[PDB]
Amino acid sequence: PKKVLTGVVVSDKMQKTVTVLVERQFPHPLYGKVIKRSKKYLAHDPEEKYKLGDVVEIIESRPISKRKRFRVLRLVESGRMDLVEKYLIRRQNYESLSK
Amino acid sequence: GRYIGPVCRLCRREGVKLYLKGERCYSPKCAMERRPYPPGQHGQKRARRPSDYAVRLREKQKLRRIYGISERQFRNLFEEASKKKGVTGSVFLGLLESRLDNVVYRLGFAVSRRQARQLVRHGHITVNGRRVDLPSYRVRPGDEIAVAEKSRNLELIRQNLEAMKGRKVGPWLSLDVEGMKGKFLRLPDREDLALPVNEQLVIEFYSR
Amino acid sequence: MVKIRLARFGSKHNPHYRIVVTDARRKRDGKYIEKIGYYDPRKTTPDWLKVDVERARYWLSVGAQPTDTARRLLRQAGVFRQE
Amino acid sequence: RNLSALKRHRQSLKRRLRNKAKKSAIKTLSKKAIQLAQEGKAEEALKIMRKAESLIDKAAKGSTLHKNAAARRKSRLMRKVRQLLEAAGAPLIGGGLSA
RNA sequence: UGGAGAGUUUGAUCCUGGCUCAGGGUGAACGCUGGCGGCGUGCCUAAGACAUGCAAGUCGUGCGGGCCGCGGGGUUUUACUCCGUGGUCAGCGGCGGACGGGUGAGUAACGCGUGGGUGACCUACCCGGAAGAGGGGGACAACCCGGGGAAACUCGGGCUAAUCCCCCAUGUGGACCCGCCCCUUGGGGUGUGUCCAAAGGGCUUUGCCCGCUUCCGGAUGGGCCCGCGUCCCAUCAGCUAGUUGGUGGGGUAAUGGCCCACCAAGGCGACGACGGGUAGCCGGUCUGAGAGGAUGGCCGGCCACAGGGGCACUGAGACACGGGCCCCACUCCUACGGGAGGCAGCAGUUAGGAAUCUUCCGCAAUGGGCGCAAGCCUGACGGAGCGACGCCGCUUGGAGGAAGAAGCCCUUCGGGGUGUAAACUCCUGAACCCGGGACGAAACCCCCGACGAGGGGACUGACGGUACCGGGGUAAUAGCGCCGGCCAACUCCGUGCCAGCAGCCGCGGUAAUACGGAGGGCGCGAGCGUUACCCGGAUUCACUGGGCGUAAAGGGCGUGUAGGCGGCCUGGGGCGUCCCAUGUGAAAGACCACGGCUCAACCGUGGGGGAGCGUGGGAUACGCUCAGGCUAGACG
Ligand SMILES: [K+]
Ligand SMILES: [K+]
Ligand SMILES: [K+]
Ligand SMILES: [K+]
Ligand SMILES: [K+]
Ligand SMILES: [K+]
Ligand SMILES: [K+]
Ligand SMILES: [K+]
Ligand SMILES: [K+]
Ligand SMILES: [K+]
Ligand SMILES: [K+]
Ligand SMILES: [K+]
Ligand SMILES: [Mg+2]
Ligand SMILES: [Mg+2]
Ligand SMILES: [Mg+2]
Ligand SMILES: [Mg+2]
Ligand SMILES: [Mg+2]
Ligand SMILES: [Mg+2]
Ligand SMILES: [Mg+2]
Ligand SMILES: [Mg+2]
Ligand SMILES: [Mg+2]
Ligand SMILES: [Mg+2]
Ligand SMILES: [Mg+2]
Ligand SMILES: [Mg+2]
Ligand SMILES: [Mg+2]
Ligand SMILES: [Mg+2]
Ligand SMILES: [Mg+2]
Ligand SMILES: [Mg+2]
Ligand SMILES: [Mg+2]
Ligand SMILES: [Mg+2]
Ligand SMILES: [Mg+2]
Ligand SMILES: [Mg+2]
Ligand SMILES: [Mg+2]
Ligand SMILES: [Mg+2]
Ligand SMILES: [Mg+2]
Ligand SMILES: [Mg+2]
Ligand SMILES: [Mg+2]
Ligand SMILES: [Mg+2]
Ligand SMILES: [Mg+2]
Ligand SMILES: [Mg+2]
Ligand SMILES: [Mg+2]
Ligand SMILES: [Mg+2]
Ligand SMILES: [Mg+2]
Ligand SMILES: [Mg+2]
Ligand SMILES: [Mg+2]
Ligand SMILES: [Mg+2]
Ligand SMILES: [Mg+2]
Ligand SMILES: [Mg+2]
Ligand SMILES: [Mg+2]
Ligand SMILES: [Mg+2]
Ligand SMILES: [Mg+2]
Ligand SMILES: [Mg+2]
Ligand SMILES: [Mg+2]
Ligand SMILES: [Mg+2]
Ligand SMILES: [Mg+2]
Ligand SMILES: [Mg+2]
Ligand SMILES: [Mg+2]
Ligand SMILES: [Mg+2]
Ligand SMILES: [Mg+2]
Ligand SMILES: [Mg+2]
Ligand SMILES: [Mg+2]
Ligand SMILES: [Mg+2]
Ligand SMILES: [Mg+2]
Ligand SMILES: [Mg+2]
Ligand SMILES: [Mg+2]
Ligand SMILES: [Mg+2]
Ligand SMILES: [Mg+2]
Ligand SMILES: [Mg+2]
Ligand SMILES: [Mg+2]
Ligand SMILES: [Mg+2]
Ligand SMILES: [Mg+2]
Ligand SMILES: [Mg+2]
Ligand SMILES: [Mg+2]
Ligand SMILES: [Mg+2]
Ligand SMILES: [Mg+2]
Ligand SMILES: [Mg+2]
Ligand SMILES: [Mg+2]
Ligand SMILES: [Mg+2]
Ligand SMILES: [Mg+2]
Ligand SMILES: [Mg+2]
Ligand SMILES: [Mg+2]
Ligand SMILES: [Mg+2]
Ligand SMILES: [Mg+2]
Ligand SMILES: [Mg+2]
Ligand SMILES: [Mg+2]
Ligand SMILES: [Mg+2]
Ligand SMILES: [Mg+2]
Ligand SMILES: [Mg+2]
Ligand SMILES: [Mg+2]
Ligand SMILES: [Mg+2]
Ligand SMILES: [Mg+2]
Ligand SMILES: [Mg+2]
Ligand SMILES: [Mg+2]
Ligand SMILES: [Mg+2]
Ligand SMILES: [Mg+2]
Ligand SMILES: [Mg+2]
Ligand SMILES: [Mg+2]
Ligand SMILES: [Mg+2]
Ligand SMILES: [Mg+2]
Ligand SMILES: [Mg+2]
Ligand SMILES: [Mg+2]
Ligand SMILES: [Mg+2]
Ligand SMILES: [Mg+2]
Ligand SMILES: [Mg+2]
Ligand SMILES: [Mg+2]
Ligand SMILES: [Mg+2]
Ligand SMILES: [Mg+2]
Ligand SMILES: [Mg+2]
Ligand SMILES: [Mg+2]
Ligand SMILES: [Mg+2]
Ligand SMILES: [Mg+2]
Ligand SMILES: [Mg+2]
Ligand SMILES: [Mg+2]
Ligand SMILES: [Mg+2]
Ligand SMILES: [Mg+2]
Ligand SMILES: [Mg+2]
Ligand SMILES: [Mg+2]
Ligand SMILES: [Mg+2]
Ligand SMILES: [Mg+2]
Ligand SMILES: [Mg+2]
Ligand SMILES: [Mg+2]
Ligand SMILES: [Mg+2]
Ligand SMILES: [Mg+2]
Ligand SMILES: [Mg+2]
Ligand SMILES: [Mg+2]
Ligand SMILES: [Mg+2]
Ligand SMILES: [Zn+2]
Repeated sequence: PKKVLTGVVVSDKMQKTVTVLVERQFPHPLYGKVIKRSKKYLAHDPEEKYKLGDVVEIIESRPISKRKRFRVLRLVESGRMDLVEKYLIRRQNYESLSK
Repeated sequence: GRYIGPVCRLCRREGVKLYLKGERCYSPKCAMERRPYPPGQHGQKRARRPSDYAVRLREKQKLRRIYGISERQFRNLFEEASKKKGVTGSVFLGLLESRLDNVVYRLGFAVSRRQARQLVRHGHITVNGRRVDLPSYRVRPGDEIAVAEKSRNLELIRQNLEAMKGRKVGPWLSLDVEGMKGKFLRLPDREDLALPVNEQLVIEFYSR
Repeated sequence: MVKIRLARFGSKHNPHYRIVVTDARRKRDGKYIEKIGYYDPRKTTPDWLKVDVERARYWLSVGAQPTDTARRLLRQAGVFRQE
Repeated sequence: RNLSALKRHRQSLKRRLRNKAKKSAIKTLSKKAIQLAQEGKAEEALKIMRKAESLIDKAAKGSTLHKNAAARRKSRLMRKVRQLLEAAGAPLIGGGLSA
């Protein structure tokens, strides 16, 4: 079974490509707390069909390019910019801690 | 090693009359019938209250020197018993009693366990017909411990088995004196042994 | 090719063989595909040779090649008997 | 003071010269055909593409241009020729290309 | 079936807290000592440098020759030449040299582990299935001739064979462009067009055997891709130019920014990018009640490397340890022009080091390569050798033997101790001495049958005259540490804060159970100690399982970002959570049982396991999410 994840499109600034952020909950291996991790996957959008905020399913695919190994299966739900804003604020905080 | 050397000094040091020479530990010559104090220059001096480690070590040394088994084989047998399911102490005693030399002693073929060890090592004892010369051999229930047909003419065996006429054997052993053989019927229970040892003290000694 | 041969598993002066299906390019004691029997050359126990006949027939059907000793041991177990 | 496995080396050299030749032909012919397809000379283009495909398969007979890779070269050649003649038209000789 | 604590801060106490000890372990080393055997194990350092021998070849059933020799022919003789045959040598040709063997350098990475993907792939030999092999042509070695070089070797000319190379044909079929259909990433089918096949040899000789060609499938082996897991430093906070993406190409068996053109400006990062350091990873192993900590030697799996660096050729497969090329360092030859070489294969040498082995035997067994086979090769392997390095088994005697020799040590001078210990008495018989003497070895092969099934026959043992069996047969190595407390074991003398001891507390300055010796005792025993390292105790990095008023520890205070956490009620989803079924979890190891070496160590057979992850189905209390509602929190 080819892995099928579900995430949020947070970057449509590339050509025929979208950055889908995928979260996952799991108990900590030693401390048992259900912790939440995440990972960004570069998925293939050959029709520019999906835009920012779209929650979409992603499927393991034949490699399209270096770092691009997934295709957008279908659209789970339309643009919800709240998770996108959360990710953008997380990124924007990085400029405040340099020196 | 076998600790080879003086033995009735252990009859003295352990405070309990041991039977390491067979006879002469029953005769008024054991040096325990006449000198119950431990050996050495400081044997007759007033003893101090021994530590708990002292008590457990003395009890374990008593039980180990009764059989004449080295520390290596002793600890190995104890760990083997602790691995098994059941009471560690009674199983350990059943293991120690299952040694071929100890069975030869218990069957009255030899007067002492060390004499039995020499009888085994020199191939004078057979197990189920086949000759066995290993004191550490473990006898299973049902094994026939016999005397070699070529050794049944020896003077010492004649003496020992001529004295065994009329003597009873352990509840877990059978003896045929005419055929000079016997059978290990079962493992001995704790109630079958009259050893002056507290097994729980040895278990606690190795528990450290 | 895939072969049916013996592997040595006993100790020194105590040889014990596993009749085994493995790639010929692998070491004789290495990762085999399946153990299809065992063989004791010194005949220490009354059961000193056992072979899974159906499995040996399968591996011969798919294209395995046994050694001369392996083929002898299989023939003793009636792998090729068609009476 | 060495062993006669040097013989193998010798053989490789021969085979090397055998291979470089065939490929050097194939490549050459391919280019030639493509030229005629760019200039519209369809008859000669297909007539040379036939010989190119033949040399490709003959090289595939041995260890020179084995595997498919030969089918890959044939595919790319036929595709490029048919595409370049479509920029002009009139597939005159009707050679390797299907109707 | 599983969990022990103790010493030490004080005049005494309770606490906090560190240090230390008792335990187990090792690829160990060192000291003293040292008898036998079995099974294991043995460069952890310089991935430093290597003399020498061996370690990878094999096919005359693919092909033609050279040299040496014999036999038989054409001839009256000679010359010349033909056929058969033996030995030897390479050559051309095929297969193997990519396995096996070594090592841990480098690598923090799809390297490994684990579970998946390949509609994006390959696989020589092997197995099954379908079909085919017609005709013609050519070249290079060997060899003959000549040249260059000190050598390695090299150049030119000429003759020739083939399972060498090429052309045409046959098209079972396959390949490709295009179209259609099914299917859904490049899977499968179909039509026209085009393109592509082959090699012969051996006989028991017109019939089989070893092969050859095209195609489909199996099997095995592998390539690539993805989820999750994988050390330390944030006294490394920003990294990135093939960088991220696209289009079109090149390339490969195959995807890919792998590479290249052009276009877009992206990609990564406190959920730790980048940098630095360290390190093969795992099955496992050691320890631990467990959780966990530590580790990755032997054996098995995967990786990487072959003096350092780079690169392609050949091939089914290599970026090739014992193949090739170039640069660098090194060593050797050198006619100074130029060449040769690569133990981290076995053994051995040397250097370093506290420290790690034989320049051994064998092709008998198992396994591998070539061959129809015979057979050849195999420092893989099977064995032996050396080393108490480890584990296990065993010996240095057994029984009798004085109110108790001597010597030696204490002493109230009565005596006490070494101690049944000894000498002695009787008994067995380690060593050794003889004789017998293996299993491991029945296949390949040959004969019958049908080169099948089946039956029968014969050859072959390195270990080794070893194991084992029988007879004979001598009382015949014991050592090391400790004795103030923790911690089992006490006296005498000498010494006088001296000489020394010491793991921690501590002992010695005149009468030391602590130094040194003696007697005695305790503990282990062919060992005993020491040092080093790991876990343990240590609940002393506290998930299980700790703390912060005064013992180490609440930030000087606030505002607030991310993050963590979230009152009551109803419903949808089923992400966490839970359940069932199923796949996976190699073997070895671990556990249990039985069995084989007389036992054991060692080994064999069988049994049981197991988290995690994949898939299918189910549950909805809680956590999550979405939709709605409430007012007890909060705000107004
Ligand atoms: K846990
Ligand atoms: K930035
Ligand atoms: K105290
Ligand atoms: K020439
Ligand atoms: K056709
Ligand atoms: K090679
Ligand atoms: K036969
Ligand atoms: K005898
Ligand atoms: K005798
Ligand atoms: K002095
Ligand atoms: K002293
Ligand atoms: K403060
Ligand atoms: Mg999400
Ligand atoms: Mg876009
Ligand atoms: Mg692309
Ligand atoms: Mg028990
Ligand atoms: Mg237990
Ligand atoms: Mg392999
Ligand atoms: Mg049988
Ligand atoms: Mg069959
Ligand atoms: Mg060669
Ligand atoms: Mg060759
Ligand atoms: Mg050209
Ligand atoms: Mg190639
Ligand atoms: Mg229970
Ligand atoms: Mg319970
Ligand atoms: Mg303390
Ligand atoms: Mg104080
Ligand atoms: Mg004090
Ligand atoms: Mg005070
Ligand atoms: Mg220790
Ligand atoms: Mg220790
Ligand atoms: Mg010595
Ligand atoms: Mg040995
Ligand atoms: Mg060895
Ligand atoms: Mg090394
Ligand atoms: Mg190490
Ligand atoms: Mg042939
Ligand atoms: Mg002649
Ligand atoms: Mg004539
Ligand atoms: Mg003449
Ligand atoms: Mg010849
Ligand atoms: Mg030859
Ligand atoms: Mg040559
Ligand atoms: Mg290898
Ligand atoms: Mg690094
Ligand atoms: Mg890093
Ligand atoms: Mg993976
Ligand atoms: Mg990773
Ligand atoms: Mg995997
Ligand atoms: Mg082939
Ligand atoms: Mg076939
Ligand atoms: Mg010809
Ligand atoms: Mg010709
Ligand atoms: Mg010719
Ligand atoms: Mg000539
Ligand atoms: Mg020429
Ligand atoms: Mg056709
Ligand atoms: Mg043709
Ligand atoms: Mg050919
Ligand atoms: Mg031909
Ligand atoms: Mg014929
Ligand atoms: Mg790149
Ligand atoms: Mg591209
Ligand atoms: Mg492409
Ligand atoms: Mg290739
Ligand atoms: Mg980056
Ligand atoms: Mg993350
Ligand atoms: Mg390293
Ligand atoms: Mg345990
Ligand atoms: Mg553990
Ligand atoms: Mg690790
Ligand atoms: Mg390793
Ligand atoms: Mg390994
Ligand atoms: Mg080197
Ligand atoms: Mg190099
Ligand atoms: Mg290199
Ligand atoms: Mg090949
Ligand atoms: Mg390599
Ligand atoms: Mg190379
Ligand atoms: Mg070499
Ligand atoms: Mg060279
Ligand atoms: Mg030195
Ligand atoms: Mg060795
Ligand atoms: Mg030899
Ligand atoms: Mg062999
Ligand atoms: Mg063989
Ligand atoms: Mg070996
Ligand atoms: Mg021992
Ligand atoms: Mg005596
Ligand atoms: Mg005698
Ligand atoms: Mg036999
Ligand atoms: Mg043979
Ligand atoms: Mg015949
Ligand atoms: Mg037969
Ligand atoms: Mg012999
Ligand atoms: Mg004898
Ligand atoms: Mg004490
Ligand atoms: Mg001392
Ligand atoms: Mg220490
Ligand atoms: Mg004095
Ligand atoms: Mg004094
Ligand atoms: Mg003293
Ligand atoms: Mg002494
Ligand atoms: Mg030691
Ligand atoms: Mg410690
Ligand atoms: Mg802990
Ligand atoms: Mg604990
Ligand atoms: Mg600490
Ligand atoms: Mg806690
Ligand atoms: Mg605390
Ligand atoms: Mg405050
Ligand atoms: Mg938040
Ligand atoms: Mg918040
Ligand atoms: Mg709630
Ligand atoms: Mg929340
Ligand atoms: Mg609900
Ligand atoms: Mg669920
Ligand atoms: Mg297992
Ligand atoms: Mg364990
Ligand atoms: Mg047994
Ligand atoms: Mg299970
Ligand atoms: Mg499910
Ligand atoms: Mg429901
Ligand atoms: Mg609400
Ligand atoms: Mg208010
Ligand atoms: Zn006594």
